[PDB]
Amino acid sequence: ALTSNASGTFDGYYYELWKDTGNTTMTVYTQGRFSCQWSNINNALFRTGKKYNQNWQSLGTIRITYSATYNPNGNSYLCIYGWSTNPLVEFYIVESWGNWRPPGATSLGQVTIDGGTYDIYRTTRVNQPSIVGTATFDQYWSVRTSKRTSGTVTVTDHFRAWANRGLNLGTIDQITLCVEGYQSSGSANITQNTFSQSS
Repeated sequence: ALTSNASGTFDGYYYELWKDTGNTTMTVYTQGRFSCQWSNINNALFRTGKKYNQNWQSLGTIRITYSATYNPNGNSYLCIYGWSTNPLVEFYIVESWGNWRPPGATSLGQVTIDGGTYDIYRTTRVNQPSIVGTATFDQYWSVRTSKRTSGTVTVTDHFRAWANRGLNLGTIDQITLCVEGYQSSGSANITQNTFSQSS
């Protein structure tokens, strides 16, 4: 299994274990499935998905049908997670979480997507880790009003919802199903992470 920062591809899916400090373990299976557990960490992320390198406006419709056994014991998120470049943006579509509903910022409004209600948020990170090294960038968020651990997320619908509220994206680097933890412990087993892209 993976226990230190690592990334790669398996069965057609990009995978990555990232953490600053702490005990982490991740096992990647076929079809984007993966298991992970963490403890004594500061910040850790476990994820599998697809890379794109394409402007979000031309991706058409991207839907992710996922299923997960999610058992955080503290601060944590189960989410769709990815990056954009030009501008550099780290984005989240939070489906479930631990003891704290993220992200601790002013809501920019609510929208209904895939049958669920989500609050939209913008946050900023100064000199933090990123896909291109230490950098300062914004984060865009869609956070469900209630927890869900299985279903379908029309990622491009969130992109549009964000765009309509002034949160602009550029070239999408990657889109993934991710389990994040913050100063907590927990375990999770992603049993389905299917991508569908049509125009």
